[PDB]
Amino acid sequence: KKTFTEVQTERLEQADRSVLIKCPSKLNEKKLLQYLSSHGKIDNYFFFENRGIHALIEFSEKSSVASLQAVTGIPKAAEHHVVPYKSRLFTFTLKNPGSQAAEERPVKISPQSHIPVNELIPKLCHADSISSQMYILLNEYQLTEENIKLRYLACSLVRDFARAYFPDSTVKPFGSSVNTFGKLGCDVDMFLDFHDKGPFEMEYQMKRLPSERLATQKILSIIGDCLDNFGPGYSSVQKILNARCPLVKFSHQPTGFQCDLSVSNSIAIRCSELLYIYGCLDPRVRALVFSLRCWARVHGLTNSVPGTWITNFSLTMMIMFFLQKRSPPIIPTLDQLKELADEKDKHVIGGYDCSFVSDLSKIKPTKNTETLDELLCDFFQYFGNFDFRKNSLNLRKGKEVNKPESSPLYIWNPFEQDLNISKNVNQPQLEKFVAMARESAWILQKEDKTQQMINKEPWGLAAVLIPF
Amino acid sequence: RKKTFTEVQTERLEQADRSVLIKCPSKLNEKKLLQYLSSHGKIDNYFFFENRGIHALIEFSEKSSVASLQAVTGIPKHVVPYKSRLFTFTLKNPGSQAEERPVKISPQSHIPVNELIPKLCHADSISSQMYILLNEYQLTEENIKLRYLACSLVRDFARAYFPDSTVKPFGSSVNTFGKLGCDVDMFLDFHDMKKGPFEMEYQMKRLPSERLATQKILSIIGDCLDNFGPGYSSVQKILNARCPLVKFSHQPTGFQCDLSVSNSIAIRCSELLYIYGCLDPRVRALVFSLRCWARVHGLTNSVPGTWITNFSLTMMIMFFLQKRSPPIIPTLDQLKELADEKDKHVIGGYDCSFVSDLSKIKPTKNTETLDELLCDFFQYFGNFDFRKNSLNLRKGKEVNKPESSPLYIWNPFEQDLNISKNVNQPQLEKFVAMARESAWILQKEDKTQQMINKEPWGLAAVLIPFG
Ligand SMILES: Nc1ccn([C@@H]2O[C@H](COP(=O)(O)OP(=O)(O)OP(=O)(O)O)[C@@H](O)[C@H]2O)c(=O)n1
Ligand SMILES: Nc1ccn([C@@H]2O[C@H](COP(=O)(O)OP(=O)(O)OP(=O)(O)O)[C@@H](O)[C@H]2O)c(=O)n1
Ligand SMILES: [Mg+2]
Ligand SMILES: [Mg+2]
Repeated sequence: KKTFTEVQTERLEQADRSVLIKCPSKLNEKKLLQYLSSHGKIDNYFFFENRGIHALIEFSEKSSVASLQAVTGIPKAAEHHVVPYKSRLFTFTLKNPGSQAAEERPVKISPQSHIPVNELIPKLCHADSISSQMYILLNEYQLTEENIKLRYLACSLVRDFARAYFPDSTVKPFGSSVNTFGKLGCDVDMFLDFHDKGPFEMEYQMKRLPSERLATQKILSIIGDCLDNFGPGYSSVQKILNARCPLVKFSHQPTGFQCDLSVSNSIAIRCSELLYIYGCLDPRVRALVFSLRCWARVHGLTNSVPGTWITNFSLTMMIMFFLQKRSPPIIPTLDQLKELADEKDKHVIGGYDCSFVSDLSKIKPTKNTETLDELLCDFFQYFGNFDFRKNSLNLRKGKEVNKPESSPLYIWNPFEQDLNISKNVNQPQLEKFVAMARESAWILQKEDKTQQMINKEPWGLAAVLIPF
Repeated sequence: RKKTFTEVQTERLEQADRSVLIKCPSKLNEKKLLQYLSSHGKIDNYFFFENRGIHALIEFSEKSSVASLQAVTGIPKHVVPYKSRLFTFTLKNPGSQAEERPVKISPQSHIPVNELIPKLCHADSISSQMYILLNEYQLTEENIKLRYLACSLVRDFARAYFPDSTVKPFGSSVNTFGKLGCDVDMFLDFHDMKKGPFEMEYQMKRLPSERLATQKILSIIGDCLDNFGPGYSSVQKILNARCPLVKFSHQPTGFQCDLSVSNSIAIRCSELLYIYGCLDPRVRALVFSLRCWARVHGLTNSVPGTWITNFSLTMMIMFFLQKRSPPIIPTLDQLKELADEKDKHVIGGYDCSFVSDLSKIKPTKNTETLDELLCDFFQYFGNFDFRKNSLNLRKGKEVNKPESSPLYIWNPFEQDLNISKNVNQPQLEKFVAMARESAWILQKEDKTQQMINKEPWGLAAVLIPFG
């Protein structure tokens, strides 16, 4: 019965006691771990390729990090010419390169990126059914245990800067990184949450802060500067402080992730939890999202830069809606969750009741037995013939409703009164989605699967994951 | 039996290390406060001073007493929750007390010049006058403790990002020539069987120079002082100067400060000047009075420019004292010869070695009174040939000028560096004029008759403007 909030805490606690070691060219796995173990017990570890062999070490005790740091030196080779900020990024070399005294064995490399689309298409064609195809993609794309540990670590490193002056700060991931829908190679979205008996009243002297937004801008501005200059391995630091939600984008060389740092927004975190739930409730949920996400990227309906396009988040929200409207529903409405919540799970933010259940056992498993074969096609059919001018998507009620605005695509932000999450989406783009969906359905409906396999040509999911 | 500069520094820092600052209540009971505080630990020293309210410095005998006190201190229930050694004490029930006896206030600034002039006139001889000024101006024990503390706080603050930092004062603050109200010059310095088969080290960015890193470290610390650190204002990032710098005002101790990254050449100066000042009271006496003289006659200025700097002026005075018969202080080379391998320091190519122990130096036989030395100083430099000669403190001799600057003073720890390169002809000439006027007055003045008149005499006669 592991709640999102539970899982997050354990993950953070583990990344908290983890480090990164750039390995020697000729690496002896055993001698390394044997050595390191001297500083403390090791719960987990793995190796990955990134401009050389790096290795993530997760000690059982946080004290092991101090222990290891205690015997780590500053590069005297390059001595006064560096910024002497110490963190958990280490570089190991052999004292005596000519004292190599055991058999060189290779090391297992955990992959941190997924295969390209073109490499995937063949594998999909050799599958049996569509269900299989979708589940292949899912597996080939989803985040690995190692990848996750690596994401949480990246957050943990960024935190360490914040604590300098807000000891109680936390850097926590949200979005795809933690909501079960993360594909390999995605960005790590980080939220900085910073504040959280004599005859005398004795008090610390402490410098006052400005307004929420103005302080936010300054804290991020300074952290940004530190990432850049105390580093190491932070590049393309981009201070985008003036947006609706102040932001620092940056590229982290050691973990390979590009990242987005912003100050805690508890509305966005509740989304990520809600999506965490849905994803956990049924594998069909995840399967669909991943495939339809890929579909969208393939047909240029989505884009890595913001704009008039649909965002994966909105698209994900549309999919959740779709799954709410099954007979019977595959996932419950948000209100159905709110009803099952106890006082423990009561959260009310910015006026609006963002309450819903945390324990998954409280929810009744779905009776629905639809295969993905159907759900994939039905999705295209459903939205292909959806009346976007007359209707909007409400995930609280799980019903089509009247539009409180005159935007082309309106999706009810579930944790705000009166907010369109697809407000950015224009008519031209929406129309292309509908076209692409209607083409996609038509193909799936009127295609000869058995005969396409025989011809070696694409079919099912593959037929809609190639451009038209 | 005296102690090395390096010794004294360490003991001072160690004491400031276990000290805090308490903003006191309006109605303050000295006894109840100390009685209370003593519960957390034994108290070696303490004092009170006025600065936008009554503040108090408490030096515990144990560093553990600071933790003890912090353990019962709350956050003001907004703010940047950086916890340090700045506390604010108030009464639970203000209006049920009555309690306030007065308190003794250690003064952190010296009296103005105009208040000093009378006191100087009522003295007996010039020696006395110079020693009065010295005392009225020099740093008090309390003031010093307060300076070291200021450094200690910045260290703790720096340690937030660089756990292995030290912040150490240099310059007038520690070289024995500090007058009250002067800036605290801080140097940020970084300093810290093998079991395995690996050489393990940190991943850190390679920057082209030491200078470029220095600029970034200070830039970021500066920003933090400004936005996070308590009681830091007027932060001025002056990163591009010869020695990158952050100036800032520390409200609690009242000091304006100057943060820079450790420069070991500047520290050796401070030690050298520490030595000279310690060797003889005449040394200090002279410097303080002539420093004041210069300020009075606008030969020096608080902003940089074509003026002479107190440092250069101090260097000229040291030179003057080297050229006595017999010398009052030894040359720098005379010190270098008395240094052991223990005191060998060689930085940036140049041998900056000299003795640390003062007993190794033979006490000066010279017995000249200040009466003479003050006048002689004006005479000496009044008739000095600045166009043909330069001041070398290593040799203690006038030498040919390696450049064609008007006033050339050999930087003792560098190669071909003029410390008074900034000084132009017009300004130099005004110094010489002022010196020659100053000497003439002292030489041809009727001391006894000026006292009878009530008008100024001796040091006072040269510490009033010539309008
Ligand atoms: N209009 C929006 C957009 C985003 N968010 C929140 O901010 C997060 C960050 O956005 P994004 O990174 O696009 O979400 P991901 O699901 O991480 O998308 P992707 O798979 O493309 O990384 C979202 O997850 C969501 O919780 C929101 O509340 N309202
Ligand atoms: N041309 C110069 C100027 C300054 N310094 C060094 O910078 C240090 C600090 O400079 P400053 O604070 O100006 O010296 P103080 O004697 O502290 O000046 P003041 O009496 O005005 O406080 C000095 O110890 C000196 O070694 C130097 O080496 N060469
Ligand atoms: Mg993202
Ligand atoms: Mg100074």
